Amino acid sequence: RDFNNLTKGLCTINSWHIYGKDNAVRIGEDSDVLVTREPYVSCDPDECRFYALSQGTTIRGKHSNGTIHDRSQYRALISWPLSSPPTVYNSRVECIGWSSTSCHDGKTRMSICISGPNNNASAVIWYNRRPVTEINTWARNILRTQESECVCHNGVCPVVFTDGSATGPAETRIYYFKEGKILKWEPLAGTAKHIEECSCYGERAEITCTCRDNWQGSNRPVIRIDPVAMTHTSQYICSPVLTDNPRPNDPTVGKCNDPYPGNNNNGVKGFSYLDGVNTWLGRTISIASRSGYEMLKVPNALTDDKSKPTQGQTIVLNTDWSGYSGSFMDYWAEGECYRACFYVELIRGRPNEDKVWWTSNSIVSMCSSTEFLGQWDWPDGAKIEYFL
Amino acid sequence: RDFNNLTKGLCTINSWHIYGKDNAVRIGEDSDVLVTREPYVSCDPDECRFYALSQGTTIRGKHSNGTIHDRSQYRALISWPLSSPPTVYNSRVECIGWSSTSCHDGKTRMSICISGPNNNASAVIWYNRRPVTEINTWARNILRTQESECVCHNGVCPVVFTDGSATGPAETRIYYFKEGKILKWEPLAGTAKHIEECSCYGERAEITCTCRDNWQGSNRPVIRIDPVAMTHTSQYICSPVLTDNPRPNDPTVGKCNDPYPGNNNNGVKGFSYLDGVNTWLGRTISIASRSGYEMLKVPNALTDDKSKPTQGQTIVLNTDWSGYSGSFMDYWAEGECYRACFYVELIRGRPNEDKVWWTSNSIVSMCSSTEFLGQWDWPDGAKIEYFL
Amino acid sequence: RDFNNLTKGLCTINSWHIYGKDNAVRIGEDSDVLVTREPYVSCDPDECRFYALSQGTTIRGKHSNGTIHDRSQYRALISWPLSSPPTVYNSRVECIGWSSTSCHDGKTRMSICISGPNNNASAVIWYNRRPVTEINTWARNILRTQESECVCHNGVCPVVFTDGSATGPAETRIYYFKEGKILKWEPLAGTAKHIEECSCYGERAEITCTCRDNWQGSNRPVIRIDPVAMTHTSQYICSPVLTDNPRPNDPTVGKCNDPYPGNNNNGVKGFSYLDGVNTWLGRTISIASRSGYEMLKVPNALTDDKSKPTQGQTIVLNTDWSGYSGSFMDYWAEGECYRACFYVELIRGRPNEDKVWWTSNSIVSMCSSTEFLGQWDWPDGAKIEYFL
Amino acid sequence: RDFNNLTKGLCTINSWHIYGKDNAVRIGEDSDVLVTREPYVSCDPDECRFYALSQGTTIRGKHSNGTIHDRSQYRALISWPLSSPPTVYNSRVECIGWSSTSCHDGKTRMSICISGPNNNASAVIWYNRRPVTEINTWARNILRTQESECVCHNGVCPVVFTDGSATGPAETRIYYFKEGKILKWEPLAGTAKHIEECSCYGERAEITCTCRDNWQGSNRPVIRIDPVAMTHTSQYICSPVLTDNPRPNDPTVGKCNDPYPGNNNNGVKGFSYLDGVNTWLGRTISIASRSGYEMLKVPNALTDDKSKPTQGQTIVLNTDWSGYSGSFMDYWAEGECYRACFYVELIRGRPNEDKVWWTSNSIVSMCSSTEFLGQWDWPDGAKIEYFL
Ligand SMILES: *[C@@H]1O[C@H](CO)[C@@H](O[C@@H]2O[C@H](CO)[C@@H](O[C@@H]3O[C@H](CO[C@H]4O[C@H](CO)[C@@H](O)[C@H](O)[C@@H]4O)[C@@H](O)[C@H](O[C@H]4O[C@H](CO)[C@@H](O)[C@H](O)[C@@H]4O[C@H]4O[C@H](CO)[C@@H](O)[C@H](O)[C@@H]4O[C@H]4O[C@H](CO)[C@@H](O)[C@H](O)[C@@H]4O)[C@@H]3O)[C@H](O)[C@H]2NC(C)=O)[C@H](O)[C@H]1NC(C)=O
Ligand SMILES: *[C@@H]1O[C@H](CO)[C@@H](O[C@@H]2O[C@H](CO)[C@@H](O[C@@H]3O[C@H](CO[C@H]4O[C@H](CO)[C@@H](O)[C@H](O)[C@@H]4O)[C@@H](O)[C@H](O[C@H]4O[C@H](CO)[C@@H](O)[C@H](O)[C@@H]4O[C@H]4O[C@H](CO)[C@@H](O)[C@H](O)[C@@H]4O[C@H]4O[C@H](CO)[C@@H](O)[C@H](O)[C@@H]4O)[C@@H]3O)[C@H](O)[C@H]2NC(C)=O)[C@H](O)[C@H]1NC(C)=O
Ligand SMILES: *[C@@H]1O[C@H](CO)[C@@H](O[C@@H]2O[C@H](CO)[C@@H](O[C@@H]3O[C@H](CO[C@H]4O[C@H](CO)[C@@H](O)[C@H](O)[C@@H]4O)[C@@H](O)[C@H](O[C@H]4O[C@H](CO)[C@@H](O)[C@H](O)[C@@H]4O[C@H]4O[C@H](CO)[C@@H](O)[C@H](O)[C@@H]4O[C@H]4O[C@H](CO)[C@@H](O)[C@H](O)[C@@H]4O)[C@@H]3O)[C@H](O)[C@H]2NC(C)=O)[C@H](O)[C@H]1NC(C)=O
Ligand SMILES: *[C@@H]1O[C@H](CO)[C@@H](O[C@@H]2O[C@H](CO)[C@@H](O[C@@H]3O[C@H](CO[C@H]4O[C@H](CO)[C@@H](O)[C@H](O)[C@@H]4O)[C@@H](O)[C@H](O[C@H]4O[C@H](CO)[C@@H](O)[C@H](O)[C@@H]4O[C@H]4O[C@H](CO)[C@@H](O)[C@H](O)[C@@H]4O[C@H]4O[C@H](CO)[C@@H](O)[C@H](O)[C@@H]4O)[C@@H]3O)[C@H](O)[C@H]2NC(C)=O)[C@H](O)[C@H]1NC(C)=O
Ligand SMILES: *[C@@H]1O[C@H](CO)[C@@H](O)[C@H](O)[C@H]1NC(C)=O
Ligand SMILES: *[C@@H]1O[C@H](CO)[C@@H](O)[C@H](O)[C@H]1NC(C)=O
Ligand SMILES: *[C@@H]1O[C@H](CO)[C@@H](O)[C@H](O)[C@H]1NC(C)=O
Ligand SMILES: *[C@@H]1O[C@H](CO)[C@@H](O)[C@H](O)[C@H]1NC(C)=O
Ligand SMILES: *[C@@H]1O[C@H](CO)[C@@H](O)[C@H](O)[C@H]1NC(C)=O
Ligand SMILES: *[C@@H]1O[C@H](CO)[C@@H](O)[C@H](O)[C@H]1NC(C)=O
Ligand SMILES: *[C@@H]1O[C@H](CO)[C@@H](O)[C@H](O)[C@H]1NC(C)=O
Ligand SMILES: *[C@@H]1O[C@H](CO)[C@@H](O)[C@H](O)[C@H]1NC(C)=O
Ligand SMILES: [Ca+2]
Ligand SMILES: [Ca+2]
Ligand SMILES: [Ca+2]
Ligand SMILES: [Ca+2]
Repeated sequence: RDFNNLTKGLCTINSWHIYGKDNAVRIGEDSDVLVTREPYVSCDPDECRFYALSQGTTIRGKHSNGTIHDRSQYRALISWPLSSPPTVYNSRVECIGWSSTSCHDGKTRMSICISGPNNNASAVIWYNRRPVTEINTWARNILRTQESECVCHNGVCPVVFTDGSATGPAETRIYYFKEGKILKWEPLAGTAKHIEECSCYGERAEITCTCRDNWQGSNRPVIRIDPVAMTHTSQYICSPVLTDNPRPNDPTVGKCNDPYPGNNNNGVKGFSYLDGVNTWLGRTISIASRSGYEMLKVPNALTDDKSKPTQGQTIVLNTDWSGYSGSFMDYWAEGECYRACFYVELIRGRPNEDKVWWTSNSIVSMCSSTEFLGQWDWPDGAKIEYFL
Repeated sequence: RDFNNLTKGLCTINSWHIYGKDNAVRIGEDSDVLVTREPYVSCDPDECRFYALSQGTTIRGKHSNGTIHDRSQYRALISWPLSSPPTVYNSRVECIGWSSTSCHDGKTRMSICISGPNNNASAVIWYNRRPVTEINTWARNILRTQESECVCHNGVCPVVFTDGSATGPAETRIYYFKEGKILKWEPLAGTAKHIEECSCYGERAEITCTCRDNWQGSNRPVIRIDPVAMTHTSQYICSPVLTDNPRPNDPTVGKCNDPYPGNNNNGVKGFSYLDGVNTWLGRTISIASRSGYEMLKVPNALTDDKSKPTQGQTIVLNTDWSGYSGSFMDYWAEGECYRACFYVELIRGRPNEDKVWWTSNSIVSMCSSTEFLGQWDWPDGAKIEYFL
Repeated sequence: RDFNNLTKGLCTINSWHIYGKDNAVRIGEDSDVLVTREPYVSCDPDECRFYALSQGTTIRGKHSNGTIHDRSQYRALISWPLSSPPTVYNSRVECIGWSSTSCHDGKTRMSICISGPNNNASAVIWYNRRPVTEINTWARNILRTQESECVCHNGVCPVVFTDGSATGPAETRIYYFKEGKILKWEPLAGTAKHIEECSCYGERAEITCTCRDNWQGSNRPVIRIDPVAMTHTSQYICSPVLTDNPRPNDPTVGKCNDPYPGNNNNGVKGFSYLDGVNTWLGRTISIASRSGYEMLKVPNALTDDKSKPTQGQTIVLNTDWSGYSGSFMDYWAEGECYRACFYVELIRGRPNEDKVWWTSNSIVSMCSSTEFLGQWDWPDGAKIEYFL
Repeated sequence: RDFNNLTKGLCTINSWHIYGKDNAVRIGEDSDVLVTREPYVSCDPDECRFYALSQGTTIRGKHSNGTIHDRSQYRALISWPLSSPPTVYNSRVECIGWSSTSCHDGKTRMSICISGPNNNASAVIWYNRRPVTEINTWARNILRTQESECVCHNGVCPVVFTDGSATGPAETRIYYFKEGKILKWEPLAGTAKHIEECSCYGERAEITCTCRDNWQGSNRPVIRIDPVAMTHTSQYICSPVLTDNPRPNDPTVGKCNDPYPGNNNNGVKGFSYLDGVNTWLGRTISIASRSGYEMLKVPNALTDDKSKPTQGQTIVLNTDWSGYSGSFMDYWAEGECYRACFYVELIRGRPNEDKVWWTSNSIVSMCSSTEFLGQWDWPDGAKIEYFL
């Protein structure tokens, strides 16, 4: 009821615990579950919810055939209660569109959806369930944004957007909203070469986004934002623990201000918590495919170009499929520090499990513990063969 | 919590953005979705909802066979959350009946449903979820009303009703309600020859309804209402951009106070925002069939009998089916002016897609932007062949 | 928030309008609708709801075979929103049992359910969602009650119960509860010979119940209750318009203090509003079967043993099935007088439509209008053949 | 809104009445009902709810094959409204895990779920819908807890946990939480030899848990807790009415401080209300199988090693299956004493009804009456043959 302010620092991440899990495609085999992809989690002052881009069909309906494709008039951003499946009957539509981001500012929620053809797309910014601002395509080639939650600090919420090429120079802007209205915007600055899909968090009045260079880097771009001054910088993560996918095998020395060459024109959405000795990177286990997921503690990963892992945790075993991951935190929990959390998307169907005609996913989420807890692995758990 | 007053004027409509979309018949192929028709949208001070006349069946049930017919004992007015499908489990029944209108007055909602045989029909007016007033048929031939939201101004809400012939002179009355009770009623005055289905909005303490002459005019009737004085007038739209369907091809000169001859005994429910230079008309693209939908900016359309389009926007392409459209606005949004919005009904099944035995629809809604946004088209999206 | 008091008299019933309708068995053919019977309606200060005794199955499930039988461990009293079908997902269970009654007292709701074997049954009285009092069988032969709403007056709510024979003398008691606790109880007094299923209402601090003599009368018993004094009397309705079913054809002269002979050992639950010149009786049209339903205005029906109809209204045509009916009113509506209302149960399945193995129903409800409205008939509307 | 305090004593249990019943597997044959097991009931200050460990599937889906197994990544603790079935659409997830307990403290709810492999498991304690404390396995062999509600007294809520062998010495600890944080913990003391599954209640500021010795006793262990002093003791029940299953036939003399030999390495979760002359024990009727359930009044059962039944009540007949039972009470009901209540789990599927591939259950619950009520039996009621 007054605007939230990033007042705390992160607690110390010594291991991760299960927070939420869906079992969406399992239950989906016999329930009216919606086909989704590009999920994320976001919290209000009184509840946290699971979010995704709907495809406008149930998994078992006939229109599910074809949902490998990313953009269409039948997609929407829906939220549903924590750890329940996206069900036709329990979801709330936030806005109509095929790219999105959302964050609550302490007083109410801002949601952003984008739709259009590839060359004549637009964003409309919803604040308190109503449309307030609308932005049009600047470079006329798939205007897109984060695909996970943004963060606010005393009313100002910055969002990162890219319009242009995913295979060479694009035009990225950082927009600063306050109550749904534009306060200012900046073109990208700093040394990062291409930005796609920022996964962001804040603490001690500073905002950190770990994004994806789709053009040429197996190491990830980092944008750091001042929300009072409204300025930013960008860099790449220095460490040789490369975290994008597909990617080359890990080196001995890394790169802070240039892409690491290896794979070109591809990638995945990912994240990291960067906090000096307390730094944890997440990544796929496969260097070739979106298979498995681990978390790795790599001290000073951002600055030390020779930093190697100190500790780890396996979240999905390499035989199972993962997909996109991103960061969130509940800024309204009691306690002295912010607890780090993340989700991982578990994609099922095409392109890897080609004997079905659909593509859907479930979610697993995790948050930090200061204890050293034992680990388990958290796979989707459906058997594709039941859908035949 | 005190009665709402039309205090503002319209913002400037420079283009339209997606507000809501259902994907109802797509999801309906495998979910418990109700068969509807004659939809509309209406807002409360804290939420906006989607509304329709139910048929009392799921699309995929066996009783769906036969729902081409308009009037029966199994129909009802239902509202459900914005952009969700009308589902057996998520809908709220407002009243029992086969014609309806509804509007919130700032303190609570008035809903009106009509039922009966053709010659012995009646309306009962619900205020705050309870029945308060009841009106009986005056001309004993299908007593009907708006099929979209009415509007109030400091407690008084006028509703337009026609009883009689749809193929020659009928008796139309304007009723003025305050808290569900009748304050006054008037027979139709002015030059309009036949009234059916008013689509209404208000601004600066004046109410505008664009209706359908089913008898003999391809140009539309307009009733303008003073809610303080409780009086009205009627006229036709002057412009040669004819907006009813079926209709003759557009002329060079139009008619302000007489019907334009061409098609007789037929039509569709439609709307317009009439605001001097800021005027936009909506219509089907086909002059013969309810196929496609466009919006056209036609300065001074109401008064200038030679007015031609200045700008446009395509909402449904001509290969797809549309059907009824109507106007709404959220009178309780923050900001200096009222934002114009509309819905379009996308009818599927009989009479055009004769290989199925049912008739249902979905909704698409749009609201104004002052920006010049790019366009996309918004078709229903189901494949009839999956229902065979 | 203080106890409700019957302060008003009835308005003048000049005709009846639709209030609610279910279309339950229609929608039930393809939705998860529960098998019910013995329905009724009851209102709170802020909403009115539909109520019934569940069978513990969906209409289309396999356990529906056998639901002709009245008493079992799988039945429960459920309420759901007005004019929606009893759905597995939208119903609220009030208490577990095979006979019930319920009424709100201004502060909260009292619900009573009975279960057991035929000879060792018991009632438990729930007040504010919790169990408070429990009564055991006195005559050890199906302890039963109203099967519709009771009524309260400044906290005291009387309920009528019969334990014993349905084919000769039973023991009927009137119990007076206040906050779920027993204040007093009385054995039946007056001239009525057998009581089953009271359908009750109140006005001007007096309570009227019209019940069913299952032993030997085609004319109905009437109990009148003083809730301040906590006393009652009973009589039969004087008029020759016999309203039970099965029944003999109507006579010329009737009986005030004795049963009218004709049919023995059978009947149906029914009701009447008894208010001098303003008196309306409801009944089946068939004298042999539960088919059709009409309402008949019969001045002074209670006292004049020669009273004949003055006006009428048909609610279900004789070709369709009806079943039980009962009275309710919304005691918390605005206005000077109480509006009379009623429901009728539309039974489908065994014993009359023997080609299916289940028995279920839907509801139609109606309330008074002072206007003279036109009529329509309101049948269930399912086609049994779709269930084969 | 201030912490609850166990201020009252128990009322006198003279017989038991139905409180809630599910009919879950009956309705499950044609509805989207979840596969559960290990149920229990727990109340808040304004409502009571039904709780269970989900399997992540609908009964009728294909992933139900295999749900005989107890631990996996697809299980979760869900609550749903009283006497409704656990439905995919109506359940709320409390936490992710395969062992659990929960209790409300007057201000909000604490929930505890455990997951992991058998040797590297962990608990995370949720308070007010958020994760607060996390405990790791101490003996590295299935860290488990109560499987029913815990109880609080002025903010402090003790929970009992066992880590280790279920077939010889394990390490049991009593933990005392206040607002989700650990205040203190104790290893087991007293004479009980092995603890599994405590079923607990409190009155007059003292907490009583009746548990299961899985190692070697047909008589049950009892832990009594002081929540102000935070200390406990343990004993076995003295009476020869043995209440575990499988068990030997009842003796003449019993044992207070040693296990009664007979069956080794097996058992079931059960409970008792121990209150001097007012003492009631519940048990399976079969000494060999989980079939039937009765309640038996056995004065001073805890202290008198020769105590025999005085009165009884049959809850499930011996031909039907039962399974786990446990205690609850609504500490926020009006009145002078606490009313005793219990649930019984009715297991259907494998291992006893081997012609299906799944294992699920329904619930029946009962609470005390001071009246002497008649009895009925409350079986699950599904027919397995409909699932073939
Ligand atoms: C009970 O529960 C507890 C809690 O979970 C369990 O304890 C945990 O066990 C985990 C598994 O062993 C363990 O995680 C590992 O931690 C290593 C840290 O160890 C180093 O430091 C510590 C302290 O100094 C020393 O003890 C240790 O000797 C080491 O010095 C990480 O190094 C591990 O990650 C690496 O291995 C895994 C496979 O094990 C890889 O998938 C991962 O990517 C890492 O290795 C690749 O990348 C590095 C960095 O570039 C390369 O050096 C390496 O060669 C690999 O490179 C190839 O592979 C990658 C990916 O395939 C590819 O990109 C690249 O090109 C190459 O092909 C691992 O994270 C936890 O730390 C530990 N937790 C605690 C608190 O103890 C316990 O075991 C459980 N079990 C039981 C039975 O009780
Ligand atoms: C990216 O996004 C942007 C935003 O959408 C796109 O820009 C928009 O593009 C639209 C499509 O071209 C455009 O809409 C048209 O606007 C015309 C206005 O133009 C006139 O004025 C402007 C300014 O003076 C001039 O630039 C221009 O030269 C003109 O002078 C409208 O006239 C258009 O509508 C008419 O055409 C369509 C088909 O294009 C018809 O369906 C429509 O009904 C109109 O034509 C019929 O009716 C008129 C009036 O009676 C007749 O004159 C005409 O002959 C037609 O009559 C027949 O057809 C009807 C219906 O079938 C029938 O009843 C009758 O009997 C006859 O049979 C059209 O609306 C937007 O204005 C423009 N927006 C902006 C801000 O720029 C951009 O293109 C996108 N694309 C890309 C690739 O980036
Ligand atoms: C438009 O809408 C309006 C509003 O609905 C319609 O107007 C209404 O029309 C109704 C149908 O005609 C009408 O209802 C009838 O009212 C009669 C009252 O009439 C008497 O008084 C008035 C005023 O004095 C006079 O005008 C009139 O001439 C009469 O004197 C009732 O008598 C009618 O009920 C009886 O008839 C029906 C069939 O019509 C029976 O089912 C019913 O049970 C009644 O008859 C049986 O019972 C009586 C009493 O014992 C016996 O006398 C009689 O012989 C029958 O007995 C047999 O049948 C029963 C049941 O089967 C059985 O038990 C027994 O043993 C015997 O076998 C009827 O109710 C409304 O009053 C009228 N409303 C108004 C405000 O005008 C209008 O028509 C609509 N239509 C159009 C086309 O516009
Ligand atoms: C209407 O409703 C009312 C209310 O329900 C009904 O009234 C109730 O009826 C119940 C059934 O008869 C009755 O319950 C029984 O109560 C006995 C208490 O009786 C003793 O005390 C009273 C007062 O002094 C005397 O009247 C009476 O004569 C006795 O002295 C219990 O003893 C009964 O339980 C035992 O029997 C059942 C079968 O009936 C067993 O299943 C149960 O486990 C008990 O017996 C076993 O265990 C004991 C203890 O060790 C052994 O002594 C015994 O030999 C059995 O041992 C074998 O079996 C067990 C389990 O199989 C196994 O472990 C062991 O190894 C051995 O193999 C029973 O509980 C209610 O008390 C009564 N209520 C009231 C208020 O009256 C009325 O009937 C209804 N019906 C009608 C038609 O109106
Ligand atoms: C955030 O900071 C502003 C001052 O910068 C203050 O007014 C506001 O109330 C703060 N947030 C909260 C929750 O107090
Ligand atoms: C999906 O669609 C393609 C063509 O659009 C068709 O070949 C394929 O068989 C479809 N899948 C199914 C299961 O029908
Ligand atoms: C509408 O106008 C009346 C006076 O005409 C005023 O009392 C009322 O409060 C106004 N509405 C609002 C929301 O203030
Ligand atoms: C619809 O009903 C008609 C007759 O009422 C019948 O010919 C037709 O086949 C029905 N449709 C279906 C799919 O049964
Ligand atoms: C009902 O009557 C009592 C006095 O008899 C009064 O206290 C109570 O408040 C009355 N009900 C209402 C709603 O005022
Ligand atoms: C209902 O049950 C009876 C025997 O209990 C059986 O004959 C009948 O066929 C059943 N109905 C159906 C449709 O199975
Ligand atoms: C419980 O006891 C404490 C004092 O021991 C008191 O503060 C608290 O308010 C009590 N609970 C209630 C509901 O009053
Ligand atoms: C369950 O799974 C086993 C093997 O995992 C298989 O033999 C069995 O037939 C399955 N049950 C069904 C009904 O498919
Ligand atoms: Ca890349
Ligand atoms: Ca026309
Ligand atoms: Ca009778
Ligand atoms: Ca044992």
